Amino acid sequence: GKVIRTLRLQKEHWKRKHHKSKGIVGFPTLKNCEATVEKIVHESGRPAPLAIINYKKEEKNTKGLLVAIEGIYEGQKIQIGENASLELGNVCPIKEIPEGSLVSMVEKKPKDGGKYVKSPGCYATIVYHNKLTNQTTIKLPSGERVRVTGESRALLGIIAGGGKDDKPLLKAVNAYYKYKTKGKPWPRVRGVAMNPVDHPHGGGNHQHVGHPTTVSRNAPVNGRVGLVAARRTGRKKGSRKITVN
RNA sequence: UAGGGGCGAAAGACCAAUCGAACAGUCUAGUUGCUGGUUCCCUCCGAAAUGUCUAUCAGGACAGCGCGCACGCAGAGAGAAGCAAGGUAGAGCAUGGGCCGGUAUCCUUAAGGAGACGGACGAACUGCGAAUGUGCUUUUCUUCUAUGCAAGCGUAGUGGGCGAGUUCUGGUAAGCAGGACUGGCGAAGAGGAAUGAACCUGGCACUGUGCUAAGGAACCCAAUGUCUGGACAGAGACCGAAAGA
RNA sequence: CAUCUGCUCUGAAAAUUGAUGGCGCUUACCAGACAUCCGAUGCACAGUUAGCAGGUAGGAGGGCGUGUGUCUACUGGCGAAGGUACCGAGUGAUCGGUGGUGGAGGUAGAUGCAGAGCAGAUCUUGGUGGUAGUAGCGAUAAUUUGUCUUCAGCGGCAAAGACUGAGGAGGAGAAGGGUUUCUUCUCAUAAGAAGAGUGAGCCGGGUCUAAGCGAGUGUGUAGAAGCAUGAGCGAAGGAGAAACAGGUUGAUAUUCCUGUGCCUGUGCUGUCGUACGGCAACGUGUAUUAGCUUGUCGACACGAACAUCUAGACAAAGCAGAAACACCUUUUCUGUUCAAGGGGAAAAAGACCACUGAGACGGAUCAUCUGGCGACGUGGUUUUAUAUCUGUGACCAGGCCUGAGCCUGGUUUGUUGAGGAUGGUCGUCCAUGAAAAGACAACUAUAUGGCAGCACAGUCCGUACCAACCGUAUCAGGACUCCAAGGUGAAGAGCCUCUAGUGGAUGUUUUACACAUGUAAGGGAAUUCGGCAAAAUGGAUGCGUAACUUCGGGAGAAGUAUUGGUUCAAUUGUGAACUCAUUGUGACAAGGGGAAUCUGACUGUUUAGUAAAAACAUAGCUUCAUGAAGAGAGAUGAAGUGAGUUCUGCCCGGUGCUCGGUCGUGACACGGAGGAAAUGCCAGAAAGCACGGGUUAACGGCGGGAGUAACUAUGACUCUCUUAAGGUAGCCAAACGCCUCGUCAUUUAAAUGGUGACGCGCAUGAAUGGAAUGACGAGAUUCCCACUGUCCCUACAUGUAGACUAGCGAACCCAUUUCCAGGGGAACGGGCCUGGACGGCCAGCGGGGAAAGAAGACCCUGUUGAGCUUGACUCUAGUGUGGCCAAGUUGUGACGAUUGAGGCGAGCGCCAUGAUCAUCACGACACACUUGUUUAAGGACAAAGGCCAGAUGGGGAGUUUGGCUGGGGCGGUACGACCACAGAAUCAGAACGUGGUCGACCGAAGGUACUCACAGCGAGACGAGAACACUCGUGUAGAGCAUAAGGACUAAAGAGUGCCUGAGUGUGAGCACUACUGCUUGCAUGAGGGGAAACCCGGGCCUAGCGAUCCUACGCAUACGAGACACUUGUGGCGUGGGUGUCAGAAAAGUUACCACAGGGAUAACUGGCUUGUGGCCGCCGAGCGUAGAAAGCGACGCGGCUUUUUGAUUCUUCGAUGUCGGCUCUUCCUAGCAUGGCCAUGCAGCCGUGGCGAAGUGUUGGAUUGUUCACCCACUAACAGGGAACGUGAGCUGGGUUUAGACCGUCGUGAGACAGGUUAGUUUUAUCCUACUGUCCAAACAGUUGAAGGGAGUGUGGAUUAGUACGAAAGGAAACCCACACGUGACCUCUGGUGCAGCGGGUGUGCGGAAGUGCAACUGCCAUGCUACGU
RNA sequence: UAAGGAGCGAAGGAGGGCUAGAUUAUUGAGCAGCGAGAGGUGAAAUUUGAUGACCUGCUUAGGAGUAACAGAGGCGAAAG
Repeated sequence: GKVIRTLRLQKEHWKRKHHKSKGIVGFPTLKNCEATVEKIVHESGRPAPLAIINYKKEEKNTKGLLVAIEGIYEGQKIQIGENASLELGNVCPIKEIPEGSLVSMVEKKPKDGGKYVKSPGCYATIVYHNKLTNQTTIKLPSGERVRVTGESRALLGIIAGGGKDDKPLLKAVNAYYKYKTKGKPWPRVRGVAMNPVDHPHGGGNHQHVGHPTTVSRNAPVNGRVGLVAARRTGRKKGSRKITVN
C-alpha cells in the first residue's frame, strides 16, 4: 500500500511555523537582577500570556520573556536571583522556599532557563528538602515526583489563564480556530472508513477493525496505529500508586 | 509538497481532455504452445485424424502410414489339402443361485410338512455345441506375377475426425455419449433418386463414331404401349398404434 | 355359421397460403406379368501421345519471366526503350510482328551473383468513385423605402420601424495576443501590397522587506542527494520625494504646445539673525551639522448604529434656443461651468488648563453610561473637514455676417441625498488581526544660518490597438477588476423610457409527424411502478392559532376577511362618503396545506463527465503512550463511538497486548581436553521462548433433552447432559423472518400495500453501542383535502422548423446481381430445386437486410498479467539484545583462575589459609567525549559511530496457488497396481460402465521327508439337555488352503509329526506392447540342506503389496593422488538402503463487483433444430356405482397414442456482439368451441341443466394489492374460453424487476472479501442506402362507357304481445312478426357544446406636451366563416 | 395587666457562622532487627508469607473523628 497519514504529517514542511513568535521564553542568566515588567501580551499559538521584562547587563538595557503568573501588572518591579524576597512574582533558589508552597517555571538543572510547569492554570508542590544531599522533591501536575538540586530557580505563583476548559465548543467552526495552529489532523477521518491501501483498519463489507487494536512497542512504523503498548484497556478501576520522595 | 511518491470533511477521488501506480526517452525488433497473411507454369507419385510417455488434454517427442535415391530379388491383402486352439448363437437346467403347483406313499398332527414329477429361469449358471473369423505346414499344390517387389539411408505432413451397412454398452429417448468389423466423404468429378458431403450406377488427359447401366417412356422433358385381377375414399401413387364394424 | 388371406373404411387435432416435384390422372392408383425404346466422363473401335493419365496436406523432375557480373554474336536520328490499338505462335507461364505516339538508347546465346514474380494481411503510402446537386447551411432584437456608387456588396448616405435598458449588446484598465491601429491602391477580400505611426525629474519598472529560495564555506557521498550556516534574490494590486487645467494629429499624449506650479540638489547677488511672552493649557519666530540613549510615525480583524461633508437627483422663478398646434396649453425639452497650487471661516466631535466646590443626587446618549483620583457653571488652550476668495482667463450656448471676424448671456432660492469620504462610540473571539527601508522629537556638544531674486541639473526601460484572449475556427462554453440617469415597487428584482451603442442563406400562406406554447362540456387520479408533467396557492393589513418539546421553538401552524378610482376629515393611528358591465398585490413579480411511519441530531462535504445519499465530517463521550522539547501534562501525539436525555448486563477458555521471576532451553565470541596439525568434540550462553499472574468503551463470544397444576391447554416446579460464559434491560415479520402473501384488528366496494398488536427471534440486542422524543432534510414510504387533458376521448388555434424554390454544399457505409410460399441445406435464404407473381417517378414510414457503431465487458482456456489480504513459500528495511574496537589516573572489598607449607574419614576426596594473574560494584580526581550553565557544567558514564552473531519483522519485495470432468465450481478419483463381467467362441478393444480389492502380514503361514483325511448323515455309549468326550458304517470334497476375486489341489498342495535355515555365493540368456519392476530358465562352485534313494530347494500353490539422475549412509576389493617421499583427511569403481501416492519423479495459500491482455462457438447464460421422461389433451377394456340396471352420467386395475403451449435432457449454428423480463400500442393466424346459430341423446313434464355432432363469421370488459407472467378478491356482463407469430413487437416507447462502479443490515470468513438473502441511489445513440408497405404522377389525346380480377360488414341485448297460457299434485312456468338501446362502420354541420386566426369592446405599468389616435410587457369580455363530437 | 413591643444592669449555656492551632488512633510507604507462620470462627475453608509475613524500633504521607469525664444533665422553632 501507500504511506499512512501519521507518517506524512511528521515530515519537515509540516512543522509549526515561528514567524509570529515573540522570542525564546526563559529566565536571565545573571546571579542577581532588578527587572521591570514592560508589557503583557498574547502570542498567536499559546493560550497563557507572556510578560516582557527589562534588565541591565553592564550599562545596556536588555529584554527577556517570561510566562505570566496571575496577579502581575504592567509597571511592576520584580527581583531575580539570590537575595530576592518571598513575594508573588519574584524568582528565587528553590532551597529558600518553604514546604507546601506552589511554584511554576522550575529549572531542572541550574541556568537552563525554566522548564516543567508552563501551561494555563498549572502549578507544582514542594514536598521535601533533604539537608544532606541538597536535593528537593517536587510533585508535578501529572502526579510524578522528581528530585532537583537546591540551586535551581523557580517562579512564585500559578500560571495565568486557568479555567479555559469549562466552556464547551458547541460548533465545528469553534474547533477549527483551536486546531488551526496545532499539528494534529482536523478534521480527523476514521481509519475504518478508508480503503486497505490507506490504513491498516480499511476495507470489508461492514465497518470493522477485524484484528486486535493493541499493538507492540517494537512494531514497524507504517503500521503502528491503535493503542500502542497498552498495559490494560476498558473503563474499569485500576490500582494503588507507589510513592517515595 | 513529485511517482512505489504527493495530496485527500475518504469517492480508490485528484496530480495538464491520461490514475487500483503520471509523462518523456531508452533497454527492445521484450516474449507468444494463440489469431491474421505468405507472390510463376506444366509433368509424375501420394497421406493421417491411431498406440506409448509427457504440470499432459488448443502443444511436443518416439513408433505407424507418403516421397526421393536405390544394393539387390522368387514372391503373393485369393483358394485347396492335412493340423491346432476357441465357448458366442442355438440347445439345456446333473455342481451353485432360484419361482409356482403336486398322485401314490411317508411323517406327524388330526394342521402342516416331505414327495417318486410337471411347468417357468441367470452378463458374473454349464453336461453339449455351430456358422463366420484366427494361426501352422506344403508350390514335393491350384492360380497369378517384372511397366513388379525392394533391405538400407535422409526427410515431410498427421496425432479435433465424421458417416453407411452389420452388431454391442450407458440412457425414456435424441441429428445423444462411447467401442468392434468391411467399404466411403475428408482429398471424388460425371449420369440418376425434383432439391441434399456420405444413398443407386460407376472412378475423370484430349477428340470422333457406335452401345449399355441406374433410372425413365400422356404433357412439362429425349423415349409407351399391351394383357389379367383388385380398389370409390376430394383416396392412392408420399404418409402413425392398440382396438374394431 | 365359424375362422383365415387381399384392397377400401374408423380410430386421425396447430398456429403466413400450399405441395405424390407441378399440372393433372378414377383405363397416369394397387398387385401379377409382357413388349421394345430413350438415356453417362462407364464399355467397344479409331486418332493425338512416353502413355501407365482424379487428387488436399506433403515430396520430386523439366521449363517461363526480373535487376546486375564475365565473355561471344549484333543493333539505333533512314527513329531505341516505353505506352496504345490490331494480327500471328505456344497445353501454359509468356513470346513475335504491323500502324499511329515518343525522342535516346537496346538485345540474342552460354555461364556468375541475388533486396528476383501478389487479390487478400480491420496491410503501408498516394490518387479516385457510388451515395448526391442529396442531408444540411435559419437559438438570439426585425426590418422597410428612396438614392448613389458598386458593377452589381440588405456597401455607403437620408427618412421611418425596433432592440440592449446604467449587475448594458455603453465607456475604460490587467493577464493573454503582437501590428491586428492609420492612409493609398487592388480584389485576391476575416486577402494582399506599399508607406507612416508609440516623445515623461512629478505615471509605472529599476528600491524595501513577507512567506520562502539560495552561491560559497563546513560535514557527507565513488560521484550525488541530504544536513548546519549564509553573500545575494523574492510583490507592474503590500510600504514607497514631487502636477494640474485648456488646447493640437490621419493615427500619441496628465509624455507635445500655452498657462500656472511643485520635489531633490548646485552656484551667484542682495538682505536680515545669534531671542522672548502667558498663573497655565501653550504661543511668537520659515534655522547648522554630528552623536549616544529613550519614545513616536511608517504600521494594519470582522460586525452594528449614529453624526457631518461631497458627487448625484428633484422643484420653483429669470433669460437664450428648440419641439408640438384640425382643436387645447406661459404644455414640453436642452443649458446656466471653475483644476492643481496659494489663502481661509463659522460648525460639529473630542482632549486639556484656571477659578469654583456638588449626593440616598445631579449630568448626559438612538444605545451604553458619568462625578471628591473633582459635577454643574463662568472664561480660555489645542487637534480634525468643508463652504467662500484668488488662480491674471479659458470653455460653453445663441445671433450677425462669412470662403473673417464681430456682438450678447452664463442669474436667484428651496427639498433630498451615495453603492464614495471622515469622526468619536458600542459588540464578538480557548481566533486578538506583517515586516523593513526611510523619517521625526527630546537630551548633549557645535555654529556664517534663514529668506528673496536670478541661473543650472535630474540618466536607463515601458507607452499604437483589442469586440483581435484559451478551447484545431469568425465556436451559444470559460476568463481578474472600475464608473453608473428617470418611473412603478421594500428592493443596482421583473417590466417601460433618456445618454451611448447595435443586426442578414431568397422567395413561397406553407399537408403529415415533430419541438416551444395557449384553451376546453360533463366527470375528477378511473391514468401510471409511482400524481411524472401540469394546475391550484402567492404581496401587504387585521382577526384567530393544536399535539408535542431540550421551554429556545413548533409558527407564515391551520382556519378566515380586506385591497381600484374620486372628494373629504384627521395627522400617523387612520376613518367616512360618492362611483364603475364581469372588479381592483388587475400586466410584471409572487408559499399549496394537513395526519403518520423508517432513517441521519443540526449548518457543512463528496464519485470534474450515469450515484448528493441513510455515506464522510462535526460538537460531545471513552480508552492508550509519555517528564522528552524552539513545545512542557488545562501538554503533545495514536485509536474507537457519534449532539442532548436515558441506560450500557455476563465471559480472560482461543488470539493479541502487558507484568514478573528461571526451573529448562537458547547464538557467535571467550575458554578446556586430545592429537604432528587441520577438521571435529566438550563446556559456556543475553534477549526471546516456555512457565506464573493482569486485561473486553482489545479482536471477539453469550446451550440441549425429558416429565409435572381439581375439563383441556400451558408449565411457576423437578430431573438429566453440558461450559470460558450459556444473550440480562430493552426492541421486532423492522432498511435485520427462510417458511411467508405469518395470525388478529383498523384503513378500501375489493388491500402480495400502510399503521396498531402478538413473538422459541432460519440468523434481534447494548460505545462491533441499545431504546424513546423535539427542531432541521432537492433523503425513503402510506393516506386525506384542494387542484387539474394524467385519463375517459380527444378537438381547435399560435410561433419555429419541415414540404416546394434561388445561392452554397458534406459524411457514415459499400463482395453485390436483391418480390414471395414450401423443400432440402452449417438444423430461421435475396441468390439453389418445384410453384404464385413480375415497370419507372415524388413524398412519407420503421416489417426485413439475423442494419451500422466496437478484434464480447459475462462465461471458459493460456504452465499471460496487475491491485489488495494472510496462518502460503523464500528473503529484507526498521526495532530490540550480546561480545569486541580511540592505552584516562589512583584507592578499598569481593567472587573467580593456578600451584604449595595445614587439619578430617575406614594416598584418596572432603574440610582450613597462604603466597601468584585476570576481574565486578563502590569511591575521588580530570585528559578523551558531551552540552549556547561556555573565562561554564557534566565526565570514562552517556550520546554518536564501526565489525560479527542471535531474536522479531505482510512495514515492504519477489513468486506460487496440478490434471481429468456430458462448460466450470462443490463432490468423486475412471491419476500408480490386481481378479471377475461385457465388448456378436484366438489376442487385443472405449464411457465419471458393473461387482470388488491393494500401499501389508508371517522364524513359520519359508525348504524337505513321511503319516492320515475332511464337512455331514444313519445307529450306539450316566450324569448329559438342541449343543461335552468316545466308537462303528457311508462319505468326489458338499471342507480346508492367514489376507479380494478367479484358477489349482485327494495315499495332497489340506491336517499332524520330524529335521534344516536355499529367505546360499559368482556369472549368462530370455517372456509379459518391456525402461523400472516381476517371473521363467543355463553353467560353475559351497569342511550346503532334507530324504534309503531317484528327486527337490537361490522365499510364501499361481495371477497384486511398489520408485530414475544428482547428493548422502553402509558393505566389497582393484584404482587415483598434481616436483619427490611418509602418514591423517579426500577423490574413483560395483552393489544395496534413505524418496518423490500428481506414483516414467518442480520446492508452493487466497481474493478482485476497481480490473487489463491473447484467443475460443473446441465451452455456459437467449432463440431455433432433434427427443418427450415430466406437463397437457384423447382413445381401448368393463370390476364396481348410479332408487332398477355394466355403458343417461360414471368407470378402479391395466394397455395404446398424439401435442410442443411446462420444465428437463443434449451442445448442431452465433463469443472481430443476433440488445435480455413485464407492460403500452397494433395486426394476423390456430381449435382441443366459453357466448351467439342449426341439431342428436337424457335419470328431457315445464323452467334451469348435462353428455355429444357440422361449424372459427362476430364477441370475450372496468377496477383494488403486487415490477411481475401467475395468483386472489370487488363490480358489470350474452359470455367475461385457451393459445401461436425469433417465450410476435426497444434505429416504436417505457425503464418498475434482474445484472458494473456508492452505501446499510443479517449470516459466513483471522482477513482482503462472499451470499438465485433483504434495502436505497444509479447516461436507453444513428435511416439521408436497398427492399417491403401507404398514398401521388407517367406508361393511357378528348367525350361517353364496359367489367377481368382483387377487397368486403353489420353483430348482439332488452321491453311489449302470445300469457299467468300449454305443462304440472302444487310451487312455479315457456315459444315469431313490432318497438327501444349499446358496440362497430360510412358520412354530414341545420341544431347544441368546444376552439378564437379575421372583427368589435375593457382595464393595469410605462413611452410619444394634453385630449384623440396608438407602441411594448402582456392580461381580459363577446364573437362571423371554417374545423370538430360531447351533436345529427 | 401574673397583655405585648423597645431599652438598662450583672451573669449563664455541646445554640449558630468564621480564623488559627492540638493529644492519640486506623491505613499506606521507606529503612532496621528476627527467621516461621499469621488471619478468621461455634467449628473451619477461601485467603496471605523465604520477592522475609507476624511482632518490635525509628522516619514520614494523607483523610475522618473528638474515648474515658458523661448524667432520667444543659442548649435550640423543629431537624439537631
